[PDB]
Amino acid sequence: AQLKGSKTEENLKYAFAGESQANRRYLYFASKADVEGQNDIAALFRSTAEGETGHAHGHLEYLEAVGDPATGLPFGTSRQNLQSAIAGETHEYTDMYPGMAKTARDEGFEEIANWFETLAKAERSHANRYTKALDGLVD
Amino acid sequence: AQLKGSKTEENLKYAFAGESQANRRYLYFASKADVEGQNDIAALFRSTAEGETGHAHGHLEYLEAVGDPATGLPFGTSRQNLQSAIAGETHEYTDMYPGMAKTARDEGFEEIANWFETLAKAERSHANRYTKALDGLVD
Ligand SMILES: [Fe+3]
Ligand SMILES: [Fe+3]
Ligand SMILES: [Fe+3]
Ligand SMILES: [Fe+3]
Repeated sequence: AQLKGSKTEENLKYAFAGESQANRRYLYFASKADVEGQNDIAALFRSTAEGETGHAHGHLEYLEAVGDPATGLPFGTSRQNLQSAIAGETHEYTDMYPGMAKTARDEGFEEIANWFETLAKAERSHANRYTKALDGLVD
Repeated sequence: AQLKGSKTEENLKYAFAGESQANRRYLYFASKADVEGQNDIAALFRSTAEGETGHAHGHLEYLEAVGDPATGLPFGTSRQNLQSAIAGETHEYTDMYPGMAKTARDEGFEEIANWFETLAKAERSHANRYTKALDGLVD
């Protein structure tokens, strides 16, 4: 049984995306509870969120055998990880966010379009900072 | 312009999924850098990860207008957030992870099948604990 090409590979990718989003959603919910004064519920969202971190990183460990789910590229060492991050960030600022910005403007969501443009610029900053770190990597 | 049904809705959901995964991936990479001794790189993966948290939560905020990407339910208040988390967790432990476990076992990935079964049990625990919290909520 080779993981590359299997249904189990696409399920690990899907579950990794879901666990990742669950951690994000639960911390967002924790902050809503914070403001409401629901400190016990905020603590519970935070603790559950740690569980989803453990789940997501377990999925990622299995996916080391087949590649980074965001890029298809090898990950593992810091050199590989920086390489995969630069490629993903480059996709985000040259393709994904500008194209989402265009569609938002075309559909009449001007503020959301400016938000996608703000994020394209941020991901370009991320990309260039990771590239600088890769240039300085001594491994 | 109505966000519900637009291409911009689907793009917010996709970008939220992407930003969520980026934070998880970058923290994973930070831990790899930790063990290698690449502390400057680890610090950069963590700082960048904070940016991806900010991005994902900005996407979620726009999605308040159409519903939780995991469930379709409204979100915002702790009462709503708990109900959505419960519905999502219930799908995970009754349908998603048991189904992935079966596919993995059938494909020859016994360890991954057991992992999916561990996670089914874990999400059931989360679902029940959130339900307890929802019954205790005073708002
Ligand atoms: Fe989980
Ligand atoms: Fe980024
Ligand atoms: Fe980002
Ligand atoms: Fe959970």
